[PDB]
Amino acid sequence: KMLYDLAKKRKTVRRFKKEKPPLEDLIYSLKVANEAPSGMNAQPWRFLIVEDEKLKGQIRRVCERSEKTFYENVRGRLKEWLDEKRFTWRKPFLKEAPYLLLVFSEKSAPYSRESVWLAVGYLLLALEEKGLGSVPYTPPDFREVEKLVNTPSELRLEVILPVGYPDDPKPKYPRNEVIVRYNTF
Amino acid sequence: MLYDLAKKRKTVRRFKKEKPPLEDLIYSLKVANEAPSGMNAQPWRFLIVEDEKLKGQIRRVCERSEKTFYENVRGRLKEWLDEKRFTWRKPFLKEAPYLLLVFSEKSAPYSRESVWLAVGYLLLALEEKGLGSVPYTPPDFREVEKLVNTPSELRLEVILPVGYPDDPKPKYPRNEVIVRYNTF
Ligand SMILES: Cc1cc2nc3c(=O)[nH]c(=O)nc-3n(C[C@H](O)[C@H](O)[C@H](O)COP(=O)(O)O)c2cc1C
Ligand SMILES: Cc1cc2nc3c(=O)[nH]c(=O)nc-3n(C[C@H](O)[C@H](O)[C@H](O)COP(=O)(O)O)c2cc1C
Ligand SMILES: N[C@@H](Cc1ccc(O)cc1)C(=O)O
Ligand SMILES: N[C@@H](Cc1ccc(O)cc1)C(=O)O
Ligand SMILES: [Cl-]
Ligand SMILES: [Cl-]
Ligand SMILES: [Cl-]
Ligand SMILES: [Cl-]
Ligand SMILES: [Cl-]
Ligand SMILES: [Cl-]
Repeated sequence: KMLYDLAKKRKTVRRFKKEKPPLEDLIYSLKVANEAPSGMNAQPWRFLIVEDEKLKGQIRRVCERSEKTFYENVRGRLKEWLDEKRFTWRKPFLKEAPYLLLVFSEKSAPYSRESVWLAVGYLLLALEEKGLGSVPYTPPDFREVEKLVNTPSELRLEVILPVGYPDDPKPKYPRNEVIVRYNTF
Repeated sequence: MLYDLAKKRKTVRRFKKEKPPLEDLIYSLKVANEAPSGMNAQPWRFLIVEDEKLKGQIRRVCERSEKTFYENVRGRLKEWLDEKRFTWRKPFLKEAPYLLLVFSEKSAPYSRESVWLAVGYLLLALEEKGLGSVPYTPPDFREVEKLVNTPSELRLEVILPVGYPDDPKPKYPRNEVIVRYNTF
């Protein structure tokens, strides 16, 4: 009934069915995202929809390689969190998802990154509305993925959003109570 | 429908005098708090500024910085601000009943990306609740941070004046999304 319910229900999806959602469902989510505010109304988001299996595999293996090295080297709170949740460098969802939605920011636009991540928040809620799942996937290095898809120098790959029908995704992680202070710290 | 909420939402830089109930802001923060974040760090922190003197200080600090910004701005930037009739004046920093300051946890991985994602949620929630907002980014964050005794571990991301809308200014255009497939 409420946006809160939609936001509450929405959780990471890293398990996907093979079945291809209608393009319109994914395009819907871009149309919602595109209504978002942005610095100087530049609308600095650009979308690349990757579906080609060979290309998905190339992207998967580049990310996995990058991740494997990262997993050898990560420390601190991130390592502790990844270890406890038994994450590894393997990223099968980059092949299994029917879409990889690559989201780029226009580097030259003011507050381009802030604006695109804001729009991604819109986008994720829209996907949830359509019964699609995703995960903001951010490999350690984006340069090689950018090269794989011939990214122009003007654009920065922000995130890989695998999108598909969820396949019994694991439960939402907890949320701490929101932390609100008044007037000053 | 979510598209309707997103499509209708526009910037609000002019607010009614009446103060909305705090519940509606808190609702919006609870929505934001449901957003994903890198390693589920939930790296957002919120400061609600209501005190009139403090809002005034924030307003004055930002305006002084904007004055300098506007003295010097040129090119594309200048043309857009001119055509939209922006000036260094930011009266809504004083006149909005609430300034919602959004901070990111500097040390949290993916903190900036996560907080701005959550700001997306937040803005939709404010719209749902019938409130207006503008993501105001001051030219000098540090001066504002000091005004509210920001701890060194936090980074101010954005000032969101929040109130009942009183802004007739129409939403600016949105170009149709043009997608690409597989490669550029
Ligand atoms: C990251 C970001 C920073 C912004 N900074 C400012 C700002 O400093 N001053 C301002 O008046 N509006 C600011 N805005 C609001 C934009 O100008 C506004 O979102 C854009 O004009 C589109 O407005 P509309 O949704 O009503 O079409 C900012 C928006 C974003 C997303
Ligand atoms: C900026 C950002 C980057 C993320 N990067 C990754 C990632 O690289 N790999 C991954 O599996 N999940 C990634 N996530 C998903 C988070 O792990 C997830 O949002 C968090 O665990 C909360 O999940 P939940 O909403 O299901 O509770 C990312 C999320 C955000 C916001
Ligand atoms: N921060 C400046 C410039 C600005 C305005 C609107 C924007 O979307 C971005 C930047 C102002 O408020 O006037
Ligand atoms: N990118 C790495 C590490 C990571 C995992 C989850 C996150 O939320 C953030 C980072 C992975 O996908 O395994
Ligand atoms: Cl997620
Ligand atoms: Cl415009
Ligand atoms: Cl950049
Ligand atoms: Cl899952
Ligand atoms: Cl806005
Ligand atoms: Cl957790």
